[PDB]
Amino acid sequence: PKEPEQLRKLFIGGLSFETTDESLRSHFEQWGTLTDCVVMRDPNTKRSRGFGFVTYATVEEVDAAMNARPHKVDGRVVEPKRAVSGAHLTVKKIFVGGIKEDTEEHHLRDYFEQYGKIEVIEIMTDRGSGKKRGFAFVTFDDHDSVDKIVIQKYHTVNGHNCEVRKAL
Ligand SMILES: CC(C)N1CCN(C(=O)c2cccs2)CC1
Ligand SMILES: CC(C)N1CCN(C(=O)c2cccs2)CC1
Repeated sequence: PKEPEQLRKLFIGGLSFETTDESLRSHFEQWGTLTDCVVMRDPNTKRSRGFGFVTYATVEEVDAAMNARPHKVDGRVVEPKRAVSGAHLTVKKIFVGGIKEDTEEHHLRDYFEQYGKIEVIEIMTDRGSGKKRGFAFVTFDDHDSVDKIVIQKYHTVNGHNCEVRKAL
């Protein structure tokens, strides 16, 4: 059973205009089997549009590629991002709801630290009473953590089924 193709794709921005399907593939095949690899080009001039995409055989291979950033492809540092879940909302912060009053910082840290490096955990409290409001924000050092988090169907933290969204 293969993972949905959308979850196996990486949009690669910032390409050198000299990058080709072949050189993009030769680069990204270091981290997994590529089922597709395309440089976007103008339909008339064939000049590169400066971005492209690669599709790996598995999600674990996407993770491997993202963990190997920064990627310097044909002399230029590129910007890989997972496919949208059609514009990417590139953020480093999530809202975590449904955590009730008994969820503490270590619950959120022990879970979310496996998605990425955490910089801030903010457990929301009531401005008047100080009581926990049942939601939190987690800020990571990089957007890929958030991208991995929000495409999961479920998040279980401190026994609670949590609702997690990108936060601006
Ligand atoms: C066959 C399947 C159950 N394998 C279990 C391990 N595995 C992962 O842990 C993944 C990590 C990131 C996304 S997939 C997918 C491969
Ligand atoms: C066709 C082209 C102009 N689109 C603009 C760039 N784009 C994104 O913002 C991304 C999607 C997923 C990760 S990046 C999608 C492609």
